[PDB]
Amino acid sequence: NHPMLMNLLK
Amino acid sequence: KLSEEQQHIIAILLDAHHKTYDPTYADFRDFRPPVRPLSMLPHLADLVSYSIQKVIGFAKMIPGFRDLTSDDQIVLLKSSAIEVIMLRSNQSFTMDDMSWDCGSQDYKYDVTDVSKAGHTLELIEPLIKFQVGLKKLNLHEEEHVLLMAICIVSPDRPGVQDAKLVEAIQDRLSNTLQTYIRCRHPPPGSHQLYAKMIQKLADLRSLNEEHSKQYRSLSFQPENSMKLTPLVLEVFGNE
Ligand SMILES: [C][C]C([O])([C][C])[C][C][C][C]C1234B567B189B21%10B32%11B543B645B786B917B%1021B3%114C6571[C][C]O[C][C]([O])[C][C][O]
Repeated sequence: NHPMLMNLLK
Repeated sequence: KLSEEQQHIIAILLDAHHKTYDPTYADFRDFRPPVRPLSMLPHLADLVSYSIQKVIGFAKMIPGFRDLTSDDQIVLLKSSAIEVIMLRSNQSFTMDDMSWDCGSQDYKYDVTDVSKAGHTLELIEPLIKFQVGLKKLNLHEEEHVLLMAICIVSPDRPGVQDAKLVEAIQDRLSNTLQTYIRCRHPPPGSHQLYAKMIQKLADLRSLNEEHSKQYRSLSFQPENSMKLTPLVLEVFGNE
């Protein structure tokens, strides 16, 4: 649901 | 006095900030060029999007932030992004002409530039007053980074699952800040400093609110939403 944020967080 | 863990916390946040805020603003050249309606939307949209990535980088380095769930990290970031951007921008803000000086003329922003992004004085007016008040505090960089970290780890953000853990993380930072002010910040500059810093967090909530309202209004219009970025759309909201 939040692909980019998720990617940037991990 | 400052325990060893607190000195550690300050050290970590200082480094994290130094790794996510480039005072030479060299990357601003990769953004779509500024145009001096809504002629500044492309440039500021890219600047904001960039800033979102930098805030995230800072957040991940906050002692304890990682121990939070994926969903909680996401909720905290989406709700604080605009606030941390406003807060971190105080570093480039100057009370000489009430503007943000990021190196060169092309990269120096004022009330006009922000309105040329679609925002009104309803937001800009209180935003400038905020910058001024925060600037007047003359925070030590230590206090500046602690304030941004505390802003990100707020227990009351809507949608927070493990609020208890969030508060625990934030308290650790709060106590670090309160102690630092007492141990390292000399009077009179330290007079009610903590209370004043916390008040700035309250001011940020209303700024956040007004920015959101105007953002939903602007982005509701397809032609404007088209000028944004995928990250801005995902983080700030997509109609
Ligand atoms: C894209 C969403 C939008 O709603 C349009 C629909 C536009 C919202 C623009 C928000 C912003 B820009 B302007 B104010 B705040 B940011 B940037 B510009 B002004 B403050 B901060 C500002 C000063 C620039 O600081 C530079 C650095 O020291 C901080 C970098 O992190």
